[PDB]
Amino acid sequence: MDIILGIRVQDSVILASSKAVTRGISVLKDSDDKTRQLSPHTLMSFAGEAGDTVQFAEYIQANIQLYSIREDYELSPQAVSSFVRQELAKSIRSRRPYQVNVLIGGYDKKKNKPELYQIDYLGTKVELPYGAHGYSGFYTFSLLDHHYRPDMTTEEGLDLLKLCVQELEKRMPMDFKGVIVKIVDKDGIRQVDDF
Amino acid sequence: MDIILGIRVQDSVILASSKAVTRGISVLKDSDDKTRQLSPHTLMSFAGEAGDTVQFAEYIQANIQLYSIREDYELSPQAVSSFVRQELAKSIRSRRPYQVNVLIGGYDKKKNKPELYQIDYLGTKVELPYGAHGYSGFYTFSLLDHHYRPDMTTEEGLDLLKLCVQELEKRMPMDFKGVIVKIVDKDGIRQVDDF
Amino acid sequence: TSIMAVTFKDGVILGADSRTTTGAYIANRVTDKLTRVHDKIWCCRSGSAADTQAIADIVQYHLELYTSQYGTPSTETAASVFKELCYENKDNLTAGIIVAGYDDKNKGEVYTIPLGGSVHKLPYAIAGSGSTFIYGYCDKNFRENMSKEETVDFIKHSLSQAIKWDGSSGGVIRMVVLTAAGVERLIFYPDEYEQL
Amino acid sequence: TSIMAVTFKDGVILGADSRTTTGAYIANRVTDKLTRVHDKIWCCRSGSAADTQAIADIVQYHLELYTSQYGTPSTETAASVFKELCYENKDNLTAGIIVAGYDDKNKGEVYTIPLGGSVHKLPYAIAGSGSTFIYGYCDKNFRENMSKEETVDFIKHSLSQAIKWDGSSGGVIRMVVLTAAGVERLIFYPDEYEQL
Amino acid sequence: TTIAGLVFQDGVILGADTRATNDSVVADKSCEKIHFIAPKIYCCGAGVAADAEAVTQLIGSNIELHSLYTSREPRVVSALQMLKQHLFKYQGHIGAYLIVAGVDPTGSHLFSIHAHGSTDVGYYLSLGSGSLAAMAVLESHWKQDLTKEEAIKLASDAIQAGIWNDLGSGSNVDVCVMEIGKDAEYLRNYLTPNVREEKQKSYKFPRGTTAVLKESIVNICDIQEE
Amino acid sequence: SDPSSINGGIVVAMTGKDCVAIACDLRLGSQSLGVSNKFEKIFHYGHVFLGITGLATDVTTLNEMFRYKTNLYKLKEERAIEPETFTQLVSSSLYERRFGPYFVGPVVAGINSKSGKPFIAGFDLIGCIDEAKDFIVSGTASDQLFGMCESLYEPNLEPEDLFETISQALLNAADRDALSGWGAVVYIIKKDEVVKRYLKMRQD
Amino acid sequence: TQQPIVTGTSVISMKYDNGVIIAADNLGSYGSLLRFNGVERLIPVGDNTVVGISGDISDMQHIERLLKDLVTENAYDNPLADAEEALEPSYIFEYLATVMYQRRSKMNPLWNAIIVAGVQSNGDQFLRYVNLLGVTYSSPTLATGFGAHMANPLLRKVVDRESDIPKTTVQVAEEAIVNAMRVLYYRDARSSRNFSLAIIDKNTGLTFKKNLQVENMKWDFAKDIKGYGTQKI
Amino acid sequence: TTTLAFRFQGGIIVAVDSRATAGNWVASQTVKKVIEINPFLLGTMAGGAADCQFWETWLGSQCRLHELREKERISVAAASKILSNLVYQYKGAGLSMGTMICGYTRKEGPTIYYVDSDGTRLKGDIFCVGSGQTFAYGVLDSNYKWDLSVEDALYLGKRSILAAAHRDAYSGGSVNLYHVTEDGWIYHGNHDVGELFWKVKEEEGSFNNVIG
Amino acid sequence: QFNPYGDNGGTILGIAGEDFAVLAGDTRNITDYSINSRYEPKVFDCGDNIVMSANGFAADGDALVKRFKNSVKWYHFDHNDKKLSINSAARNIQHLLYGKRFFPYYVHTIIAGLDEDGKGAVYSFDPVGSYEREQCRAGGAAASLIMPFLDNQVNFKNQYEPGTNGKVKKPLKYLSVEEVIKLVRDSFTSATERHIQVGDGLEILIVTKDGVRKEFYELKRD
Ligand SMILES: *[C@@H](CS(C)(=O)=O)[C@H](Cc1ccc(CN)cc1)NC(=O)[C@H](COC)NC(=O)[C@H](CC(C)C)NC(=O)c1cnc(C)s1
Ligand SMILES: *[C@@H](CS(C)(=O)=O)[C@H](Cc1ccc(CN)cc1)NC(=O)[C@H](COC)NC(=O)[C@H](CC(C)C)NC(=O)c1cnc(C)s1
Ligand SMILES: [Mg+2]
Ligand SMILES: [Mg+2]
Ligand SMILES: [Mg+2]
Ligand SMILES: [Mg+2]
Repeated sequence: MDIILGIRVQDSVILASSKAVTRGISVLKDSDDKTRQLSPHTLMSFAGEAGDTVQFAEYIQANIQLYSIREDYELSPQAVSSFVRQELAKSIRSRRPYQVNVLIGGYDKKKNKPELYQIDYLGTKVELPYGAHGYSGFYTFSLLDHHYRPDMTTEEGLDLLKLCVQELEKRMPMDFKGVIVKIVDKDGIRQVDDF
Repeated sequence: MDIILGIRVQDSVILASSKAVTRGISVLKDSDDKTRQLSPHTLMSFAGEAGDTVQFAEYIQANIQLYSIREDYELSPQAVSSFVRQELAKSIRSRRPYQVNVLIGGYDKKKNKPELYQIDYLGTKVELPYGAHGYSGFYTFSLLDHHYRPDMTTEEGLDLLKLCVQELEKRMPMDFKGVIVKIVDKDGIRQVDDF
Repeated sequence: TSIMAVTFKDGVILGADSRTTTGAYIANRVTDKLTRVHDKIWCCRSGSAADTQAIADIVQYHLELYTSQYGTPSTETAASVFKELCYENKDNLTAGIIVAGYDDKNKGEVYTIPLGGSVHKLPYAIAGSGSTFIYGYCDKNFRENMSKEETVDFIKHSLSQAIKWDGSSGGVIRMVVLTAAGVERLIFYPDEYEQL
Repeated sequence: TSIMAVTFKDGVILGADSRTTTGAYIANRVTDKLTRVHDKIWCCRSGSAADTQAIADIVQYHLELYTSQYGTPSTETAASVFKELCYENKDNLTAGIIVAGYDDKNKGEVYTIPLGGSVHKLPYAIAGSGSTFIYGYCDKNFRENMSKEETVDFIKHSLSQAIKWDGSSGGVIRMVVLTAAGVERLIFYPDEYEQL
Repeated sequence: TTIAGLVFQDGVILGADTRATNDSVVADKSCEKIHFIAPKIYCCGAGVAADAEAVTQLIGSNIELHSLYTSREPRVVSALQMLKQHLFKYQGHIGAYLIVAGVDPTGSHLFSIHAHGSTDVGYYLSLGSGSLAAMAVLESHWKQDLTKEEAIKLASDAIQAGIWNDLGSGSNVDVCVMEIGKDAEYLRNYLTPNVREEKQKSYKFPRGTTAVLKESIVNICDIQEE
Repeated sequence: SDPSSINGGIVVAMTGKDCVAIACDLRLGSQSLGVSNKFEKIFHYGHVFLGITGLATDVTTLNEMFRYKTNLYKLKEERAIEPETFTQLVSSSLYERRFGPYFVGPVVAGINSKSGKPFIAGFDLIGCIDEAKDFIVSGTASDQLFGMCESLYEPNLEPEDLFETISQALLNAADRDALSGWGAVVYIIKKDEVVKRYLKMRQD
Repeated sequence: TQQPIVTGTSVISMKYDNGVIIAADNLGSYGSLLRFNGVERLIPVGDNTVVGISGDISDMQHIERLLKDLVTENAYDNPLADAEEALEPSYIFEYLATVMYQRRSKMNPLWNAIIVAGVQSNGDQFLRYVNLLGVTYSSPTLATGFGAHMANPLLRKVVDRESDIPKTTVQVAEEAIVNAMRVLYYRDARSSRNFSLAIIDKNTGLTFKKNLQVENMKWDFAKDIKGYGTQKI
Repeated sequence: TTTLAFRFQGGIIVAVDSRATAGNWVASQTVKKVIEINPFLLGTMAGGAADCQFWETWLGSQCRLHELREKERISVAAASKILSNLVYQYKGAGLSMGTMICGYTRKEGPTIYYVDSDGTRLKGDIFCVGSGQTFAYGVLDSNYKWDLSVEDALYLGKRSILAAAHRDAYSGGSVNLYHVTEDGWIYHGNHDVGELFWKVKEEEGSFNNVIG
Repeated sequence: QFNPYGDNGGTILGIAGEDFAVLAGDTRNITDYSINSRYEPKVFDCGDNIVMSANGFAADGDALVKRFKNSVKWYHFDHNDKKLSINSAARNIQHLLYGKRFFPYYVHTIIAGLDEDGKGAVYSFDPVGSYEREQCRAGGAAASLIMPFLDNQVNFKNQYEPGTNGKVKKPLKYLSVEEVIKLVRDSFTSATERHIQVGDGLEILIVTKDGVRKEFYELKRD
């Protein structure tokens, strides 16, 4: 899977993820959602090797959903990201490692703060104001370095994201067929249907 | 260079050639003309290894232009294509071969007939009603097999070409940034500026 | 390495050079390659020093435990235990061992165990890198039922030539004599054997 | 291949086996490896048959042209021409040649030219795959100024052992005697030399 | 391929099978592996068929010009020396393995030549994938002072051993006899032990069975003239 | 990677009573992609016919080369080249590129104009001649053609029978090869008339 | 996976009217070194079977012990061990063939080619081959290694098909085997002059011949051969 | 190999070719690349022939066990996921598979799932899989609409395989057609390309590149 | 490095008639350019009116046939001496072959017999167990030579009714056992001429409702 972006603004986290699924010669699908809801206020986008991506995402989803039922309580985004990191860090020394990079965007209901975690397939975790995986960051980080402010609104965050996607559509060789955008805030997770 | 198409209709030859120039990570240009006018009624589009493509095209152009001045006469498209084929066939057993595939579209003023020749880097020449190089043909030949007729007008040829380009834009992974289209007929060569 | 065991009238004699090399450096110039697995069953080691020492230590253990249960083992029995280890672990070993021993019933016996882990009972045996240079000499000069003094001279002359031509061989010529009389160690220095 | 040249009182004798192999198949069991580059300058060939034949043919040409201009060439001169070809084309040749010849002034002389293209003047020389097995034997048994009959026996016994142990060597033992008297060819069959 | 050569009382004889192969398929069932060099000098070839053919033809051409120049019958040693020096030059890349035999003023001769440029002298020789089958027969039955009748029998037997027991070799037996003071006799298809048996059916089709789209006459002549 | 099987295609030639037949498929491809269904592989220089399979750039190059050489031959000799002589010219020209060969499988077919004798020949890529009495095969379905020819063929077939035999040999061989087919052409050659027939075959 | 170290060369064999003959030289080679000159490679099993083995000698010595152990095991609780329940050639072969194929299938082969020659209970000749791959086949003549290339062509001239077996006597068959062993000594660089030969006959039983030598060898023609082309002296 | 399946107003069309190859050798022209799992479920086969047969036959057994245990027809989603989870266990071992699981259930409606041997599982409206997929896609995407007649949709699927059978060297033989509805799948015949091609050429006026 | 596979050559051929089936195979066994045996049976009667051959690497072929014969034996024990139908045998063979998917049996397998309606049946397998029922199938070294011929002569491919222009195909017919054996013999005679690994002898097993019959024919020994 190709491009996954994340940006943490004042009161929300915004995850943008490409729609293309390419198997070699042909583009098999142009509407693929590269994300799973782990809990009501925590969303994980993912990209990497075919099969491994979805298998890993759904495996994480099942474990967090199991935790939620057992304790009747939602884990913090920090806790979920640490769980995910450990699973990837365990994976890298396995017989066959998961080749999956993830972004975890969550709203911590205790602290009333949005949180964005970037974790690569090795289990390298970092909390960031904005993040990306693969070649996306090469184009988009210079923009985000320039335009980002911590006190941005969600609408300003989306405009800044449009500028990232336009730059990617101009300069990347692969046609990633646009992005599905999702916002994570105090009210939960919703999809921006027009982007 | 990626996609080059050619279609010979009733009274003209239409060549469509992608605008993107990609060097690895970035798309350096989105308006590149992958063609040279060899003579007033003969156009050659080209695609292959960087540097070799233009070097070869301009070398052919210079030789045909030299012939035209010496004899005060335009070579037939058949004669130009045979010259080009021999140069590529000579090339393939060289120290360093030209990695260049070409289409030669021409209007033969003697016979009053459009002619389209497809020549690959090995020096494999074929006269065709429609042709392509690289992965383009995998998508476009099935369309052209279905929709092509030998008595089509130039406008019908362009509509059929739009259908080819739409299919390529849907199913190819690379963003080739659209095509420059050129028509070769009895009046010479002209560019369709809106496509 | 140049090693050999030779049967004769009164029993058997094992002989060896004393050079151990790591490439062209002589790591040990006074090595003892004649090693005891039982009172009157000895062996000559060639190949990987680690492997032959590891094997010889295991054999010595097996024959010690054999002796506690069933009394003195035959030389054939010792050669079989060597073979079993060498054959079953042929993929992980580089060992070329000559087994020599004295019974009162069987007298002197010599068994050679090359790389594959096969066993060959012989009147005499030669092995190691330096042995290639003395096949011709040893074949022409060996006789059966030699005396002790003749067999010592046969081994001394043989290993002298092996040492002369093989860079991997050298130092002192050690020998171990196995007879009814007991176990005798002999040593011969360069100034003696080089002038032969 | 087992080849050797031995100087003695009256001159020099070249000796060789007759086996040529392509892997384990004996392509020719009656090969003549003793080859004439001049009336009384011969050579023993080992290595690539194509290469040694190509070299020997060129040397014979050079010494023929030398003789037309400057009279009979020395054995040293012949060895030098062999060396020049072997050394300058060392990257494309696999040739191990022993050169042996008789002058009246210098008497018997032997020069060995191994793979590198170096030259070595020696009292006797051995070469080929089978020579490894007789370094010990030849060193112990060679004497200077032997008679013709002693030198024939020395070569016969030596190559007999080389043949016995080396699979690449075998067949008949050919010999060429070089003296003031002339050039004598000798041949010795398996039934003679095997029982030695 | 099974090629062989052996000497007899006042001559030399060459034998060869007639099968050419490309991997596991039989390209040719009747090929001539006994190449012509001079009127009384012949060459059996194994290895790469194009190479064996080309090298014998080239040396044969040069031998003819040499013979004209010197006004002499060509010698087998001349063909031998020219073949080996050519083959040596190319370092085995011309993969030709040859048995050269012939008669000249010096006498009768028999040599073998390898692709790398080495040569052998022998009283009986064999080369190719069937050499071991042939040599087994030659080692069992060859003796000194064979008559011509015994020599043809032994040569053809040696080739047959290859034909039956070697997959590389097959079909027919070609022989060439070169005897002193006589014309060389070349005996193609000397034996024919592998004729195909009659087929069970005839697969000749009813006419019109094949569907045809177009027909036309091809003009092969020069200028149809007025 | 193997040059002889990039483009694909086949040629077969047969002898009959006072006649020869040579036939070929029409496919030119880039491995799996079919490119042209009009790529003829049989050419003629006077009354001598040459079929060529293998790498298509060399097929075209060699055709142009033998046209060149037979044109000069005719100007100097003042007669058309014969099949036996042309066979030797093909062999020569192939072998002179011994260590950088044309990746082709040529097939000569024709009738000697003086003796009236039917003649066919085949070559490997470096010029070794196979001069068959019965038939010659070449191309990516050469194994298939060998199987068809070896069972279907019988000697001394009349021209119109020989047509049926060679056509069925080509068609059924081509249908078992991925890289052959897409149409076919058969030449029936007699001493002073030559008929050319395009065959109807499955277009996959 | 290993490589063979000490090796034995050709084993040759054929059927004749009343039984089978098998032969093999007494050499254990160590590459090009002709190391061991007293190695018996024909191993009898009872009085009706001989197993001839080529290839790796350490793996041969293992197989030798398996067959020795098989005879012991057959005798256990078997009053007819020396009669109707004695080991047959076909039982011995099928056991070996099972072992050979199992070992190749674990990628750890016994690096050998084996010929089991014998006579069955009903007088039928048994002759079958098996190798390191578990490949098996039977034929009126069988040979391993160089024998396949040189011996079989000679032996097939005597018995070319099944119908030639009743016409071939033991004298003709043994003669053919002895000649084949001479040919192999001329031409196989990893062979020896000394060999063993075994005849298993349905009437006269097992005759095991040790310390045979190749004799009547033609070398005399060698004296006349001079140089490699142009040399006259 | 060319397989395709697409969703439309009147259900699902499934069309496949019939050729099997070993390199450039045409092993067979009469191969079945559609597996009938039950009256409402179909499976297409691309990639390794054995891998597809074995595991899609096995899939049918697992789908049968589901309905014995749950007294209910297995969902297309569940059936596709049994196969995708299986192949994922074997990932890296070298299985070669491209497949579509096509069926109707009341809860899902008509559904198509693409499953492959590197573990990908995708739901979608249109899929083409195999060496001739690009050729099929060309024809299919151009004439695809949601609201074709069942007769027109069946023709398009047939025609798309024909297009691929022509151009792709490794595709051919014959076209097998299926139509999946509320009531189940319906076979719409085996159509030999050697007859279909010429029929389509004449009636449609396409394939003008060919000598006809 | 040790290579566990080899190639023993040979060629086999199955043809399904109306109320019979044949499975033929040459009797030559080879390695490289040497003949191992001129008569080594390759086609076997497996019981229950089923004949089988696994051509390619003979050790894997023998192993597979041995295992299938044993599978028939245990099918009788476990299911009250029920006759193993040819379709059931075929599926069982798929599982034997696929069981070694990652270390395959290097063989092309063909079985022949009668289906449960009494009609002739041939089944054909690749080395890892993919199978199809066919009217016609050659396997092994000369399969490329033989199969196009069978397409033409058994299934009447590319053959049209004369005078119909090319629009009525030759209609499909079942062949008589005598006709099939003529086509089998001519296939192998042809294959022997042009393939070096085919020759020596031809053994044909014919399966009818009455049982399994054998026929043997000489082939060229070069
Ligand atoms: C037997 C040689 S063997 C098996 O190596 O012992 C024959 C000898 C031979 C000599 C001369 C002629 C004709 N004047 C024919 C045959 N050689 C062959 O069968 C050789 C293959 O041996 C390895 N055949 C060829 O070389 C063939 C050409 C014939 C079919 C006409 N060519 C090739 O196979 C190829 C050449 N280059 C390739 C790439 S493939
Ligand atoms: C086409 C797939 S492709 C390469 O994308 O064009 C077909 C699809 C297919 C699906 C189902 C069946 C049911 N029997 C058949 C075919 N696949 C094949 O043709 C594959 C292609 O190679 C991967 N062929 C094979 O799997 C062949 C089948 C034999 C019947 C020829 N087997 C092999 O190639 C093997 C080679 N070595 C083996 C061990 S298996
Ligand atoms: Mg020897
Ligand atoms: Mg085809
Ligand atoms: Mg196709
Ligand atoms: Mg044959």
